[PDB]
Amino acid sequence: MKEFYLTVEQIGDSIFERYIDSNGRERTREVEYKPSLFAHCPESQATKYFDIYGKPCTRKLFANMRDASQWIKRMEDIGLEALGMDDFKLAYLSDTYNYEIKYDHTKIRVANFDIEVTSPDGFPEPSQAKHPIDAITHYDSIDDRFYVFDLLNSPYGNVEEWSIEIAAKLQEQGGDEVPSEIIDKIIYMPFDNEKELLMEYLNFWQQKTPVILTGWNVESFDIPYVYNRIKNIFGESTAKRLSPHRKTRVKVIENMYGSREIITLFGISVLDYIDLYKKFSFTNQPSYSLDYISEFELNVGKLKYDGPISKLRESNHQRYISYNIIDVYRVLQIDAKRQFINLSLDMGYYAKIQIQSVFSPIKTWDAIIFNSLKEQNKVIPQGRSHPVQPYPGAFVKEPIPNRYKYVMSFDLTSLYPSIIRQVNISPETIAGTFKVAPLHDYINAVAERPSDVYSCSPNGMMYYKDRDGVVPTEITKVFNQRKEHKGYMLAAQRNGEIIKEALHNPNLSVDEPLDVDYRFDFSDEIKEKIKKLSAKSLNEMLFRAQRTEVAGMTAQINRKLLINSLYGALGNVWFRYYDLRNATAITTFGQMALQWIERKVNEYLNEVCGTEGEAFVLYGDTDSIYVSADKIIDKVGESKFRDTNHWVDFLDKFARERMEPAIDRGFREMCEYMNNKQHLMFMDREAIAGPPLGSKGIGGFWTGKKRYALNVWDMEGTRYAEPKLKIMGLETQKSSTPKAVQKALKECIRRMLQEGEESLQEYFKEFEKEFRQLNYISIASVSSANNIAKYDVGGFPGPKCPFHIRGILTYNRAIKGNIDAPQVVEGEKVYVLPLREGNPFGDKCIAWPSGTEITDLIKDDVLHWMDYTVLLEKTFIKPLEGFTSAAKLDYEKKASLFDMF
DNA sequence: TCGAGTAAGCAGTCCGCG
DNA sequence: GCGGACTGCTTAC
Ligand SMILES: O=c1ccn([C@H]2C[C@H](O)[C@@H](COP(=O)(O)NP(=O)(O)OP(=O)(O)O)O2)c(=O)[nH]1
Ligand SMILES: [Ca+2]
Ligand SMILES: [Ca+2]
Ligand SMILES: [Ca+2]
Ligand SMILES: [Ca+2]
Ligand SMILES: [Ca+2]
Ligand SMILES: [Ca+2]
Repeated sequence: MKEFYLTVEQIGDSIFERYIDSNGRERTREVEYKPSLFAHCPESQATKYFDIYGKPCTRKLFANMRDASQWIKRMEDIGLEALGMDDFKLAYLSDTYNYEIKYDHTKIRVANFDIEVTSPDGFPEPSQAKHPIDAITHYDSIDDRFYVFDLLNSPYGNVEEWSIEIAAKLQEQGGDEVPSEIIDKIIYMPFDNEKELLMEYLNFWQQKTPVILTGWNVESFDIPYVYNRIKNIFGESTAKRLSPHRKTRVKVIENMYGSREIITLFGISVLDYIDLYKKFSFTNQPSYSLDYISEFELNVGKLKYDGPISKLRESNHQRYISYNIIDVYRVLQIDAKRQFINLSLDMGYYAKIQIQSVFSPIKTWDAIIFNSLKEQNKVIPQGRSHPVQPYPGAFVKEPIPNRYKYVMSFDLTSLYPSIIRQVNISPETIAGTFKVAPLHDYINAVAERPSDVYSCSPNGMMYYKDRDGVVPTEITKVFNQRKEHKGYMLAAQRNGEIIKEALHNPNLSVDEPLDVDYRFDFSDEIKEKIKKLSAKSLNEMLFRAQRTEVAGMTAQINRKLLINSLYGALGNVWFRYYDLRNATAITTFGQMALQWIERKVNEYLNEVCGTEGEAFVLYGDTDSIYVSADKIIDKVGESKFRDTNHWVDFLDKFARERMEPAIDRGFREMCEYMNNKQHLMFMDREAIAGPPLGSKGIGGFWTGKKRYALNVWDMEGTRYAEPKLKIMGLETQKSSTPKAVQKALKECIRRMLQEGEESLQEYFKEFEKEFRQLNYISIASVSSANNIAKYDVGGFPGPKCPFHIRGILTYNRAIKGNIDAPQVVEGEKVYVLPLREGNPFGDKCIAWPSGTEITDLIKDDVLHWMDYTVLLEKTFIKPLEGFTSAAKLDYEKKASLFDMF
């Protein structure tokens, strides 16, 4: 086994490293690492070190890390560049692990924990830690055990021991339904007092010191609470035992309007699962409570209890502890599905960074590029201060709002990374500039050729063609990695569709799911056996295929995120390689590429249709074009098709065999025009959309930029068992839209696209008639709530107070004098409802914490005074009116001459 | 919302528009 | 009543 690091820290002149040694054992060492930095030197040297621009450098070896840091300072005092990796632990890792790191996750201690704190006087602030910690559940991945630390005696009540036998029992037996698969993995430890609980927890921690530390809100709540509580009871030295190097720092986390405190534990890598989820899930949720996210991800039921959480330990300690254990398990279940810890480990070891730095693509890419350059004895430039400046982005075509019956979309492969590679865009490949023509002139190929020597972008930048830049080289590596995982994702998706088809005809038999790899397209043999399976086995297979698809999605979309973020880092002032010339070279080239191929596709289709100046491309955004295929379908005639799948096959074949070759030809000419290094503009068919054959469905519609809906039959080679709605930007897709209204609007759209106007009209009439019966949470709007205090003038709305903030102020007055009532937290999300005139709350709306039932204090009154008429008009009718007017149809039947019959 | 980027939509406030 | 100027928020890419 090759060695690999677990954690690394700088503490003064020492590097403290935890690592796995060649024998698979965890070790710790302190190293008096002597860093090197670099200065430019005269050309007449015998040096082996050169900067990225090929200027010679001399290496300066320092007695210690403080000397190196002091030197950087003095070089600024003198006004000269201090080159090299200034984050010395990254240089340490580069020197100590000078090879592609192979890590073994079974040796990495991943701890998942959650604490309970009974509090009678509101939220227990971690900075005060004034209340006893009365439960800790700590799961250790190496032991595969849930360690439960239970406080039986507290100022807030003495309780009996938790019973594992009651915990395992069904809720219908009066039990807690702790999952059978973890029952034997629980190690239960009750305590007579909190001091003993905390002392044993620290002994346990010393024995099983986390490398990766996670859980839900652990960084913002559990870790600072535990640290500060131990600090209050025992003193600082004892609290610092949470760090394997006994070093901690209170860290101030700042944002635009306020700040908060977290505890940095040296030698631990904290990856709070809420933050992994927010960065890597590609969702925007109405609530980030663990209950809400667990229900969403796992389809598990909310953990039910009577009374407020502040009284749960005293009234039902049995359930209190069982729910603490279940909470820890739910995070493990979410990670089994989403695999964000696996992702973070992969990325972190790839880049050779502290694992917690995966949250920062700037840090990640700084390390990747440094390591790549170091291999060639090249020296990275010093980071510099830059003022924040706006720069231009992508092109989005203004669509004509309309219905669109048959639509084929086409999409460029990882566009911005492909532009970087094609043009060869990198800090050290800048060759110079040329005189720019208006963009229109390049799009129409009328402008003079930018260069006969260098590779160009239409922003005026020129790049060397003799060798790949470090940015192209390194982005290519991660791009290639993504390609593999996207393959697994799509195979799993196609395999899912095979199971969905078979589920129409399930055999009557007692059966087992097939032992297969869902990452690869099912063989003919597997397909034959599937057609003979029971519904029970097929559903299990479908669940497994969909889990495989999620696994692939995580791996691929987040490698996409990483490479897109290298582009974005080029336009962030804190990146070592920040350069607006390069960031703009990418975006301006993208604008040209899309509009150039719009022209080429229009020309090609006008030719094949023997027509003049017809606009076949109806829409485009960044890297995609949407093509009207009505005329292609009409040239065959609808009556000639056997079924929907027949015309879908026809369009699929037309796109692959006819359009893609012409698109390729168009892009190769563009490459020659810009004299690029390598042709990498690969635009493939994405979606095939249209109404079911013989129906009155409209197929699709656009209301404006970034707002459209399509009935899709085939997406990137996946032929759906049932057509799938692709809806972008519309209210069905927004977390701010009420849950029941997303559902209703989606059905309105389904009916529009698949069935037609009459079907839409019958559904609307029914929804309007019944909507007042819907649960208040399902019809509440959602919003983030920032700057509550800014708009709070003596408890009332100040000038220009936002609607949702107004609601929060209404809520705050209504719960005034209640320390127990849930508080709205600055920066979190709220549910919002409008209120009828003359209500007792004194205003037109009310808001309360999202993911929660409104407190019983005011629930009855909110329900009584909820303005259903305003709710319906604003969240449902207005957007529907938008969809229908765009699609040129009516959601209500207009009067006709037949009416008098 | 500590953590790569820009484009661009809609809700709502304020207030003009004879 | 609707638009523009503006803030706030959320989406597409
Ligand atoms: O989060 C994003 C998304 C997109 N983009 C830019 C870069 C990207 O290459 C371009 C196109 O984005 P898409 O999301 O359409 N996907 P891309 O072409 O990168 O990859 P894929 O092959 O999946 O579409 O828009 C970002 O900068 N950040
Ligand atoms: Ca809890
Ligand atoms: Ca793409
Ligand atoms: Ca594609
Ligand atoms: Ca069958
Ligand atoms: Ca795309
Ligand atoms: Ca192709």
